[PDB]
Amino acid sequence: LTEEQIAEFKEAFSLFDKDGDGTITTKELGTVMRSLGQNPTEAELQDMINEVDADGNGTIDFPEFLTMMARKSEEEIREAFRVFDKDGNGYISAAELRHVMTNLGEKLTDEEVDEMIREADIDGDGQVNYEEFVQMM
Amino acid sequence: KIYAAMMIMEYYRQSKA
Ligand SMILES: [Ca+2]
Ligand SMILES: [Ca+2]
Ligand SMILES: [Ca+2]
Ligand SMILES: [Ca+2]
Repeated sequence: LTEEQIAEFKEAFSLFDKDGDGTITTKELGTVMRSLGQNPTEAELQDMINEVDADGNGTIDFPEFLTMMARKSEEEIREAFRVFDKDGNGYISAAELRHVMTNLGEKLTDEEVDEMIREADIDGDGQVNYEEFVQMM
Repeated sequence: KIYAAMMIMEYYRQSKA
């Protein structure tokens, strides 16, 4: 575990911790899951927090986030792939990638989107398959 | 489950900067 990795996870933790108070509530986990096209129930959101929770106090703080991010898998990558692959055809098109990305809080122009695809696209078909997705994650 | 969101977000941060 390197100072550089610790730093990245910290910057990652921030994006979940909206109010910047230093805790992830189910309220903020719910904001994240929803902009990823999911609709978890308040008890599903509570189940996900117990997965990280060490105290039993209902919130994730940074040391608990780090424990988890560090402890860690094929199941979770496929699960992430599915968030992007909305029509379930096994390829992430530029429309689908743009769609997910704006929901998270960007507006990319078509050239920004195509740049990102070009970066991921090994076989040059202009869409991201699963092999290529592991590579970018 | 929760880790998938974690890596989508890591990718997302990695992409904003
Ligand atoms: Ca918070
Ligand atoms: Ca806690
Ligand atoms: Ca697709
Ligand atoms: Ca491709």
